[PDB]
Amino acid sequence: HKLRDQVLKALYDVLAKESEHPPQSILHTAKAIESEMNKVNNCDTNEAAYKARYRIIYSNVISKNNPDLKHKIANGDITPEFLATCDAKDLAPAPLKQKIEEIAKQNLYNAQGATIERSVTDRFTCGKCKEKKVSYYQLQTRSADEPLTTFCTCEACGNRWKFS
Amino acid sequence: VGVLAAQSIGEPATQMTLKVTSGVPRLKEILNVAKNMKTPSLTVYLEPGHAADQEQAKLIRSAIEHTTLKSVTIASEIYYDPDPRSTVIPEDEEIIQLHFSFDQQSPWLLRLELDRAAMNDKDLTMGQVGERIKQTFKNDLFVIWSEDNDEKLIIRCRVVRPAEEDHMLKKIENTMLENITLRGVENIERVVMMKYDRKVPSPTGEYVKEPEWVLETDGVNLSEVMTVPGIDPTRIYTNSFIDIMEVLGIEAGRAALYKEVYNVIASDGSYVNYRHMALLVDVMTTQGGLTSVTRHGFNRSNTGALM
Amino acid sequence: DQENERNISRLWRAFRTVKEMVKDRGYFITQEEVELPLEDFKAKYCDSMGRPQRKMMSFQANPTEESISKFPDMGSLWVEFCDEPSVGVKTMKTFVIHIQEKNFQTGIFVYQNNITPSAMKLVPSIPPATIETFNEAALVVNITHHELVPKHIRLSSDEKRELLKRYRLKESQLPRIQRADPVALYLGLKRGEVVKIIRKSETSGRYASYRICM
Amino acid sequence: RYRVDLLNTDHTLDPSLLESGSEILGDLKLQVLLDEEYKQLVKDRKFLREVFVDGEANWPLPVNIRRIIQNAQQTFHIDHTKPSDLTIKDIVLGVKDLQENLLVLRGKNEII
Amino acid sequence: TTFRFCRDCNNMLYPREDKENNRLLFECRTCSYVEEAGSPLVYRHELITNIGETAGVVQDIGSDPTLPRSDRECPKCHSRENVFFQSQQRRKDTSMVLFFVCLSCSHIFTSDQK
Amino acid sequence: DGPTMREITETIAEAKKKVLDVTKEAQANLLTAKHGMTLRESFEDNVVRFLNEARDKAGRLAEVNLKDLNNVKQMVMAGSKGSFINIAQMSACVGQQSVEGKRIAFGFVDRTLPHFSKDDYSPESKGFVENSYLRGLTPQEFFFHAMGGREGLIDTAVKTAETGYIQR
Ligand SMILES: [Mg+2]
Ligand SMILES: [Zn+2]
Ligand SMILES: [Zn+2]
Ligand SMILES: [Zn+2]
Repeated sequence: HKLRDQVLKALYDVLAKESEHPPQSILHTAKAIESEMNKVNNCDTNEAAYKARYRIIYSNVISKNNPDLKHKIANGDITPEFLATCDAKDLAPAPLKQKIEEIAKQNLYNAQGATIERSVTDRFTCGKCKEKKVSYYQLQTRSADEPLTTFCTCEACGNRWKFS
Repeated sequence: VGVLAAQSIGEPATQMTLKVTSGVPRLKEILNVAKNMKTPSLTVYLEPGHAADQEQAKLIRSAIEHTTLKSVTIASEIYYDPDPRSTVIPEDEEIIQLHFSFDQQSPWLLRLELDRAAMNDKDLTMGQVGERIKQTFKNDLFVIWSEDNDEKLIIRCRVVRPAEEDHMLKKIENTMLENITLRGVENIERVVMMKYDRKVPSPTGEYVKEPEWVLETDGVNLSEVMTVPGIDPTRIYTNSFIDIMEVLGIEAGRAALYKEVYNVIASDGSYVNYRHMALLVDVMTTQGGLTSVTRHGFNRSNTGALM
Repeated sequence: DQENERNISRLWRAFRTVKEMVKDRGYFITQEEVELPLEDFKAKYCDSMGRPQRKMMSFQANPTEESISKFPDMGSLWVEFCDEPSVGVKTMKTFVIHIQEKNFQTGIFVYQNNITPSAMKLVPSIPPATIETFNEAALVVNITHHELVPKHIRLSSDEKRELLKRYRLKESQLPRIQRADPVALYLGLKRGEVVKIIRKSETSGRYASYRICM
Repeated sequence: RYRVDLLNTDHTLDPSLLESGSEILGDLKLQVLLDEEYKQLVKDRKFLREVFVDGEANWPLPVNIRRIIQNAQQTFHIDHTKPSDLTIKDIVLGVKDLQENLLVLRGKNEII
Repeated sequence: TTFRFCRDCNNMLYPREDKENNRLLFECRTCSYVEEAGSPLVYRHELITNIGETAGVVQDIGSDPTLPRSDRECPKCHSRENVFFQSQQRRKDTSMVLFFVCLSCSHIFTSDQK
Repeated sequence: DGPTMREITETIAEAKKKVLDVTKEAQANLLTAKHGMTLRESFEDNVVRFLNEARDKAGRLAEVNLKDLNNVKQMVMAGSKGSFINIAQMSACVGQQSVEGKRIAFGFVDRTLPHFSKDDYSPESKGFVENSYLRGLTPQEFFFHAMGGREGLIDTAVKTAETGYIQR
């Protein structure tokens, strides 16, 4: 019964330490036993993942930012809900939340790569689709006896060609 | 025909250019393998059930790319903490009762701190990596770590054994920084997402340029990359044709090799008939294995002495 | 969840790939059996919550009527999945004795991880029975379903003799294929066998080709 | 483009294109021949869409068809009015005639 | 993080731990002088840095003629003369932030506004 | 035509103005820092794209102004030799000469050539070529032109021996 006494004593400590005092100490130990008996409903002290969810909820309570989690957990937000929530990112607090979504937006942008854009004109005509959406580009390859190549590519379909 | 094919493929190599290796040295490396690459790029298509899901694409890139501790390590400091069950550092004191709700250890604290952004960009929380560094030894390292939600993510570890601390702890620090894998598969590096399109048959019976999302990389492996979920195993493709040979088969190898040489010589100065290039590719592959045309490669064969 | 689920999924896909291998080698399996649902396999072959019991779902199989029509000699085949991470010499010894007692000629073995060479030395024992080993991660993906590999098909020795007397070759100038090729271990062929190969050509679409196992 | 239905309504030919085309409207045998070559063509379309995933039209190939029938037109001086003396039977047999008469490999056995 | 030296003899001090009183005592390996440590910090690797764009300033940077001149002012002395020049660090990822040094206020200031 | 010449001039001038605006935005440190590459690389990509758009817009304007009795226009749309790029190159502007994509590197300390003031990325500084052939050059543009030509000559004179070996 080591875990079912230790977590009950933990909730005794983290509910007596609140500025929200326990004169309804019987209500608060009812809340604690409800919390622990839904907490075991994932594991029943038979799975290694028991302590992880306990650490999540425990240090979310003892976080401060925020202390208002104590008030909302004593005035509502019932404990069998908060095994099945797994809302650790979602709670305590919302400024850290909006920080995380800015971080996720920044990472999703920065993981995108190179997108060289291939400026087009209507001067030539494609071979496949025969459209004047030529993604043209110009450069020199051969020896000194000639100018540039007149490289060609169509951007409407993907057709590369060359002009003589 | 082979002589005419040879002269035809030989003519446009004089009109060449010199990112990604192209031109003459790339052609020479491809034609003259050289179990060495210089460009370990491999192309990956997603599962077609995920068309344009960017969160799915970054979940996949996080699943595939290897990282280390040094990918997320910034602050790596060392401390002398005399009390084993009370911190001298005033910030880490609540984590003592977080992990405290097995004594014969040195009073020397190693301490690591990471980035929040460089932690959850790859979508890992600190609890399982503290679990990971716990389980990789479990015998010598008493390992303490915080919550995710703290302002500064911290690791507290000590050496446990029932003078001579600094250099041992420094070497163990260097070892855990240099060796411990986190997720992904090693010899694969940074990965980026292009918004490619693909000509796709229309449901009404036509063709349409439809977008899709792809994966490119700077590292090579084949034996693990089709294993991970959410991936098309079929349409994977790599420039590194020797690995395609080894994993798939020699017919797929000569197909991939012909595709690679066609891309390289069709980058400019295109084109030639397919039959010359196909003849070359298949005569270079028709011995049950790859064979570069060297002084040693094709020549050490049951071939006549005067050629 | 952690990697338990992807371990289950990898075992499911490996089971899939082995089933189509036994099918296209020419042994009578219902084609519907390979699209068995992942959750159905999970409910079918896990003990209590997350542990698959790899010793028991190993199964026997028989040649098709068309397989007997082409070739006169295939006995029944038998597959296995051990639970041991490396493979013990006594465990595989009991395996090969069971194969000999049940009178089978094709050894189909799957190892979790590496096997000692002291098991590998008595692998080519009891001829004419033949023994083969695969990795799950080597068979997580059905190699033929990759679009780059062409179709493969087996031959009779009669058809090989017909091919040689038609094209007037003698056995050696024909192009080879390595025994250690992945498609070679997929088809399980040995030396002296000829493989016809059809690939989607770009000037005639369908195109004959031939390989000899060496 | 290709659907012809000799007894149905919408894809029916105009009988001003053939003198022996008005009376054959509804014949079963000619309809069967047209339907089986139509099925041949649609299975060919499926085969080509399989063997090229993209859908490229222009391809390298032997002898041109467009210019050779163009000079056939401008040498034998076709007009714009006369229905041809052709029959559907003649066309559908002669295409298979030329089809077998293309001969690249002389030989007799099954493999050849 | 600095490397103290024994005041009796200018030699590199090493950390060594008290056996029972549990304090870091920087004892000299040359002589017998010993000193307690202010902090439990000993070693520090610092695998990531971003530093070096600024320094190398002499009191007469503007005495050299080759630096360009502009008309943005110093935001302490309001004099319109200045000397501007880019970063003194050169990595392949250093920024196009600029450094503006004046002669009147003799002060360094930048043009970033994030 | 002279009005078309001054249209070329103001087109290059507004290109320089937008380049100066982008450099000022960089120098005040607020930029996109485009995905994939580095901040400097995005800056280089921007200035290269702006100057190439300036060059070929100038060439398009010159070619569409050019007359129908122009004999070298008759030559080029007649085929054989020269091109639109040849005519534009000789008649309106050159564009920034370069070696291996990057423009002309910081050879000396802090600057390109010792003849400008320190720490500049202006189109004069790195040496985007302003003028056409016909009005002449400045010596800096002459030098950069010699740089790009010499690069072409050395790559040809090595690649001929390498391609001969691989062909044999
Ligand atoms: Mg010989
Ligand atoms: Zn096109
Ligand atoms: Zn001393
Ligand atoms: Zn001032």
